[PDB]
Amino acid sequence: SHEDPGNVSYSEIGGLSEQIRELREVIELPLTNPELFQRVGIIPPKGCLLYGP
Amino acid sequence: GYSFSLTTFSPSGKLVQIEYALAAVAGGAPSVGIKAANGVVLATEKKQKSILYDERSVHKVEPITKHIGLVYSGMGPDYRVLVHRARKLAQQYYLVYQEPIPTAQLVQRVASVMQEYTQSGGVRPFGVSLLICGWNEGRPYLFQSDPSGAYFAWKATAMGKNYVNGKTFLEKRYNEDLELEDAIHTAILTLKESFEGQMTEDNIEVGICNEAGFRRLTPTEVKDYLAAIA
Amino acid sequence: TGYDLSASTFSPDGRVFQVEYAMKAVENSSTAIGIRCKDGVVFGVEKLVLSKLYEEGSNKRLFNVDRHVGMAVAGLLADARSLADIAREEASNFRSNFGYNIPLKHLADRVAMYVHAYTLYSAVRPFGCSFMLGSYSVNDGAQLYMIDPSGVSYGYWGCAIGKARQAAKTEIEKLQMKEMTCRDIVKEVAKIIYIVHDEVKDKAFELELSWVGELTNGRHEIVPKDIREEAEKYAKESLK
Amino acid sequence: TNRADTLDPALLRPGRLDRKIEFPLPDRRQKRLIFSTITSKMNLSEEVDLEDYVARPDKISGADINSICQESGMLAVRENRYIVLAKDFEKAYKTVIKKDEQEHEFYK
Amino acid sequence: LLRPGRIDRKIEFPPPNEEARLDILKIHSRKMNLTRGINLRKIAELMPGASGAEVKGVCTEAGMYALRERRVHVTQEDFEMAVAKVMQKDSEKNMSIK
Amino acid sequence: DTLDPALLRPGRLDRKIHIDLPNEQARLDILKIHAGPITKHGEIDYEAIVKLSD
Amino acid sequence: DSSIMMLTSDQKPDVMYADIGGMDIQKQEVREAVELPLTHFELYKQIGIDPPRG
Amino acid sequence: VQVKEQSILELGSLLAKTGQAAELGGLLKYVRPFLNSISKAKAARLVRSLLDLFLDMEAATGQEVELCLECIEWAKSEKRTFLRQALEARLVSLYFDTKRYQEALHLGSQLLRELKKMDDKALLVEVQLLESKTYHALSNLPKARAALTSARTTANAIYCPPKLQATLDMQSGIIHAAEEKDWKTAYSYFYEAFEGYDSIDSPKAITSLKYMLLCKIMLNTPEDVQALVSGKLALRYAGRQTEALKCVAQASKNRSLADFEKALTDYRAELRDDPIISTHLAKLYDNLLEQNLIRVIEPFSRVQIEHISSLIKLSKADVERKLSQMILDKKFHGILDQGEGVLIIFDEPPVDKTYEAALETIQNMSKVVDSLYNKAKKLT
Amino acid sequence: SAGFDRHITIFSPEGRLYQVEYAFKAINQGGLTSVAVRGKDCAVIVTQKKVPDKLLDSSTVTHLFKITENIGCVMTGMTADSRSQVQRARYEAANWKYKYGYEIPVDMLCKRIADISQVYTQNAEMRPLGCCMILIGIDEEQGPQVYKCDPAGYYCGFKATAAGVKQTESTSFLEKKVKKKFDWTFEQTVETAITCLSTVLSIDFKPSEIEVGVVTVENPKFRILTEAEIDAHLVALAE
Repeated sequence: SHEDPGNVSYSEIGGLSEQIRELREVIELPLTNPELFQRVGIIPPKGCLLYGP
Repeated sequence: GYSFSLTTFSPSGKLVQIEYALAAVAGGAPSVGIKAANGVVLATEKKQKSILYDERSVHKVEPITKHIGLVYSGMGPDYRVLVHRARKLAQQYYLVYQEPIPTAQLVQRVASVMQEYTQSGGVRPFGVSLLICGWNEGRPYLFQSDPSGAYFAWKATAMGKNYVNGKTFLEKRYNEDLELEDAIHTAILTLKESFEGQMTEDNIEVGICNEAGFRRLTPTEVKDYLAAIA
Repeated sequence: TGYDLSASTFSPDGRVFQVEYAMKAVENSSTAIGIRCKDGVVFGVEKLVLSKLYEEGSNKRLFNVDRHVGMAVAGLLADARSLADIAREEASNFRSNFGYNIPLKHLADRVAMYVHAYTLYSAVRPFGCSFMLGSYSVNDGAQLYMIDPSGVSYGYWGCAIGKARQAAKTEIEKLQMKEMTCRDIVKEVAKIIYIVHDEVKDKAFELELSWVGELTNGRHEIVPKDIREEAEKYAKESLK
Repeated sequence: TNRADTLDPALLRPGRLDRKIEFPLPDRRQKRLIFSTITSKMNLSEEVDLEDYVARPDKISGADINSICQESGMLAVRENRYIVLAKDFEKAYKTVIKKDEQEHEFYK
Repeated sequence: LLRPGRIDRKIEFPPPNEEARLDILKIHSRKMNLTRGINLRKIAELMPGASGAEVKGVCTEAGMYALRERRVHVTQEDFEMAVAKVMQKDSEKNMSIK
Repeated sequence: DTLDPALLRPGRLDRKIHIDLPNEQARLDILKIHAGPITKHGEIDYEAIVKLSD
Repeated sequence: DSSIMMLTSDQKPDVMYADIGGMDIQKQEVREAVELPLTHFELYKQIGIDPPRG
Repeated sequence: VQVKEQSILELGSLLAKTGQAAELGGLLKYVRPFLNSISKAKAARLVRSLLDLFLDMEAATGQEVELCLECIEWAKSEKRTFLRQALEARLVSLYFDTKRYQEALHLGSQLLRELKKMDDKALLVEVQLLESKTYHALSNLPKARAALTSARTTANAIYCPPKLQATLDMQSGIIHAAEEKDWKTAYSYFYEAFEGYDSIDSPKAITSLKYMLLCKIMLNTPEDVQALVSGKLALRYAGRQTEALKCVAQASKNRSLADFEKALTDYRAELRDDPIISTHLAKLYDNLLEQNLIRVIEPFSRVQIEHISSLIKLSKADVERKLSQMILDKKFHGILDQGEGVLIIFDEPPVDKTYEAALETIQNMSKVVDSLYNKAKKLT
Repeated sequence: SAGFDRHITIFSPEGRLYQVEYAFKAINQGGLTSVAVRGKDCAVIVTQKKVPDKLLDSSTVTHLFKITENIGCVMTGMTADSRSQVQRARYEAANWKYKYGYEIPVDMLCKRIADISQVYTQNAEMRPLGCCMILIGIDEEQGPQVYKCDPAGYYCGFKATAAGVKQTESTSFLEKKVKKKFDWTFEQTVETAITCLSTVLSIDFKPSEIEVGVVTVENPKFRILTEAEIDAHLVALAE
């Protein structure tokens, strides 16, 4: 918990701008503004799986 | 991992690469055929996958001669090969005897062809079961064959999905003595029993066999008849 | 993988590993390039002496199939010799049955079908070769073709077959190919072969240059490379 | 459980557990009924048919429907509209199906 | 293992025949709550040969067929449905061959 | 590929999010991100390096 | 404790009975298994059915 | 022959549009050798086209069941199975058309003899759903539940070749409405029925609005009742029953019970089509409970003259025999005092101290009696 | 399932065989998109190219293959199977012209190609030609035709037609598009083909990438379009 060190934000990574935006849309928005996901009336997604080479 | 392939028997049972071919036949499209007193009626169940497909291109009910109808329940590309074989063979009979070939003789020779293909061991057998019928010498006939090379003779039978349910209905509803039209009615009934409900002039395709000869009916008379036939 | 044995079976993702393994077999073979000009086609092969046991003029990968058509093979050598014989046989049949020179597209299609038929069946392997086809005609101009181990045969302006397949066409495409005659393209191919792999992994190489076009009046032959000696007096100036 | 392999036959006995009940995969009409149930909560632009995706076999599990609906709904959240079009289901089919598919119409 | 000085009496096990299926039916059905008025030999001739514990399932699910119609008495039509319930063991022809 | 289908279903893990290898513009982007604080001169054909990058 | 004990109040998953879409076999079968011995166990006992323990 | 097959339909259509009862009935009795002549396949079409479109002309009770009896006579004369079952279904529908007490069920006991053995599973519920109607008509609630469950386990084998899903959904709403427990799902069933009632079923969509908006008033959201009579397709399918829905919707929107009574009795002939008027008098009632609660607390603020029967609204010549009826019949410990004001409700429920001891003494006297045997026996 | 490791062409349990339905994505190793359109007395093919190279030519890359003077076709999948199937179709059309005295109808050729693929499928020990062929043609008394040939040997033929990699989406768009009963006055057809590929791919690109194959009942000769008229149609649909 405490042992997160410092880092540079998501401008440091790149070339994979689909997943960046998509993870933001699936995580940050149903925790900052849940009413966008309640006005529709659809349960937010819970778990996200990153995979690849 | 055995049988594998076509050259050996099982330790006790039967031929697995015939049983699986029958399984693929039973996983085929539904169809029904009824032998009446005066004619024999064949009918199929032909749903296009999309609304793009055309219904004047591929034809399930297929004549072999001017008095012999023949349908299947299985795989079309093999169906065409064995039909073309039956065409050429019936023409060879008409070369030799100058007389239209009887349906029992067709079943003999087509069954010999299919049994030759089940002979060991390099090709697979057909995924095709047939329904052969015709009005030869007054009495009409109805002959169902199978990929194993055998054959039968039915009063009424079915092949495809839920053929057991169609067979229980044909056991229940059908009987010995009907007309051509009544056979058409109960054939469309047993086809609509197991098909999807959206059934038009195009989803079915019906050929009959009068004593006047084979007849492959049109969507005009189909929609004349099947427009809420019961 | 596994699933890689026979050439008739497919994979659970749908490709043939025998074709792929036959493709990357030619990757280990020597570098062979080709490029045409506005009135001719030039071949050039980086060829290597083993250590001291060769003779400089043996087993030349620059074949010559027809009067105006010859190969610039790379890969397994004897398989290339056999395929060259099939090409000679086909050109002979066309000359016999039609009375004039074979057009290069038709020849390439027949050879591509031969390659493809040797990819089809299971008793034989796919070929381990990749080669060039150049030609010239006064009514057709210059045509330069290219045949993979699978049988996909189509045309280029320039090519490379060998290790430095990418690393040659990196700078082949900065050549102003249309406005130049092939006599300039001779020392062009010389500098292209000479830049890649001077001394790095191996010890010594040797240059051959095949040559067809308008200057030879439809003939296809090796240059008199010793005449005008285009490589080394430019190679010693291409190291800086 | 899900796995009926790592169970002692001394457990599946008369008196202990008499019935053997599975939950098999649905078929074409059960998926239509499941769609009719689940899609009643979203706002559903009513000239978008979903039966034409039940025409795509087979191989839908029951847990996948609501995740497809979530993909469609959160894509409509990205659309900033409460309205469920067909392209939402296009992206949902293309995302939550999840190899394989072509499908078929050969040999029936 | 089947050396004759090691194993002596290899005793076959038959499939239950018509009267044998009848007796199996009478045992596995005698202790239930039947309808006043019943036949058993018809049911015994419905089966072309079951196992031992299939007839028990026939009887108990015929009792289930009685209770789904809110009854405790078991008519013949409960058996007419239970025979068809167990019938899904074997069906499936266009397999005569043999 | 070696996960349990007990874990592979949605509900627990809703959307499979796949990352793959960079394309040409993507290789350009990562290369110029790393090539920022590196002491060099104005000579760098990034297209050459990304071209040999495969 | 039964780990709290029996959930005691209102910690249901809060799922309606018609919310399960199109399961005649499953809902009817398990209804016979569990939900019918909740009520008609005194119809079970007089026949001699022995409805299952689990 | 076949040219006369369409001519039977032509002249029978004339007899149904402009012709009269005995003429088309004579035509049904006239074409009886004609069916013997023509091919028996389209015979069922002829039977349907004459019988159904004659019984859907006019209520003439000397001919409906009489021609049904004629169909029984000929169906048991020629003796075919596939044709007589439609006659069976039409006859039990005609028996339901006067809500017949037993003979409809006696006919359904013959319908169960035929259909459950055969294959046509939709033709089963084609009368079983009618039995689910008639067990509401006699209010046999669990057997109608069983019939609906049979319909639900029936209809998952059949695609939709007639319209049958919407009728099932509507009467599913009926059985969910006899419960009076769940209303939102029942409203969903009526709405799905209504989706199946678009422009092809007007005699059912004329009361589908009635059922769904009676349910939404039963759901007690008159805002959405107003917004859905403001719905576009309800305005497509409007009439006078929508005036009933709007007036009772406003009456429950503002709880003016006089508005409720007045607008309710204005449309009594259309109020008959909801035999659940217990909903209406229970909105009256289940509002009047808290009305008497807010008019039972003001009794200690300033009560007026006749503390028991002049406090309420007092509408239209003694609005009581309801309040006093709910002290008589029902209770809230609301004992009457004509001279207090508050009509005092006070009580002491826990007095179990004497209760459980009395229950002990009841059994202790029995234990003394059962010891008296030992007592009188061990001496002599 | 498998289980049997599906090596040769045999029947697997329940009930299928896996070689041909692995060959169904041998088309999908092509990386290409093909669209056929039949609305009225013309018929339109469109298919892109994938040319990254400046050293590679442009004329020899065409997958529109003229079979006969009144029959053209287009290919996807791997190129060698495609070209072999094309030479077989050419040879058998020539055999028809030799034997029967007249120009072959487009259907019979599809039947013969399907029979060849079935014979390569029926007997084992030969790789079963993983390429899909789409045909077009004009027939007298029938107007235009479009047919599709499988590697599976299942020929079929119909109005709006597409095969390749991305054609579940293309068939979805043509289900949503050929449902309205509009006429198809040949620029309607060009516009629908270009825009349906331009919605599947969503690139909206130069006239140098797609090849357009057309045949029309005013000149039954098969015809390949030129860069200028492709640009003319492209800016004509540009609104």
